[PDB]
Amino acid sequence: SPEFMENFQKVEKIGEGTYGVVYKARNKLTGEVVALKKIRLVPSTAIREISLLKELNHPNIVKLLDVIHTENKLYLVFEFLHQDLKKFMDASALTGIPLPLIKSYLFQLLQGLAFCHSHRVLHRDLKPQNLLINTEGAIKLADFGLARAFGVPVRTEVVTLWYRAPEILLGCKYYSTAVDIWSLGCIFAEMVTRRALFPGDSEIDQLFRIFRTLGTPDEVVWPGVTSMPDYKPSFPKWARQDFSKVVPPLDEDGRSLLSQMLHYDPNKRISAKAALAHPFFQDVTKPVPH
Ligand SMILES: O=S(=O)(O)c1cccc2cccc(Nc3ccc(Cl)cc3)c12
Ligand SMILES: O=S(=O)(O)c1cccc2cccc(Nc3ccc(Cl)cc3)c12
Repeated sequence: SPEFMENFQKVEKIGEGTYGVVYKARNKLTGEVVALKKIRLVPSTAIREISLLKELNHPNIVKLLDVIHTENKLYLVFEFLHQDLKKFMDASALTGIPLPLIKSYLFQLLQGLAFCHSHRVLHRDLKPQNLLINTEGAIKLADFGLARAFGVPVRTEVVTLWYRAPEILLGCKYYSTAVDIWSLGCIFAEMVTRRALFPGDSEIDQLFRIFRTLGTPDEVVWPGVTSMPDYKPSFPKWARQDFSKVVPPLDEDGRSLLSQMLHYDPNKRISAKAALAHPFFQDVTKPVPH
């Protein structure tokens, strides 16, 4: 103490992220491998949200070990992890992730989200590449979306659209913790089917792909939807599709949970805390990935 960037030896780039390149590095003093994020350099609400995220200590949130300030630079020192759910799904495309691991990962992500949400922290940008996994079966939240959400002046892609809740796409100013449950519901479906649920290429295309699968919402399904800032009565009217077609492998317990996570109305969408008690998790275990 203090640590300096000279105390770290770069090993390899371990991928990109909302802040560009992440590096595997080695502490020359201790031998510990870590993951380093470089942030090139803030609104008052943004400082406060960063402080809230720094407060969080949880098994399912990637552990921040240190923050090193040098001139224009911030170097975030994290625990070393180097697999993520997107890379794991791609390597498992031939066979699919086994259901006990799907259940375990979904359960843990709900635990991490429940913890964030009770501390007034939202993720806002949940996607499979932001979800880090280790050898012992844990999965962890990372690359929180607060820089673009709170106008942080830091350098920071259609993949982000695929997991965006419909109340965001329709312009809602004061969205809620429910946006994270939507994203996780999409990831749940994607683990099961081995394909992204709503891979749109623009905000309107994302909306139309959602509508084509879940039905065009109306006031009966989603009170207030037709007055949302970007709602247009010219939207096409699609009927809802059966989950036997949308997520063929799921049974009624899985379809029940997924339908509650993808509820149009954010006020009716299941909370993270409540989803942990869903019957789907009756037999949840902690398997190790291969
Ligand atoms: O609070 S920090 O622990 O430094 C911090 C931790 C992680 C990410 C951060 C992203 C943006 C600004 C941060 N803070 C900060 C405060 C003062 C100065 Cl002069 C420069 C930067 C971040
Ligand atoms: O990188 S993260 O994986 O999102 C992350 C994960 C876990 C704890 C974090 C604690 C404080 C800041 C984090 N990140 C961050 C980076 C840049 C900005 Cl401007 C704002 C926030 C944390």
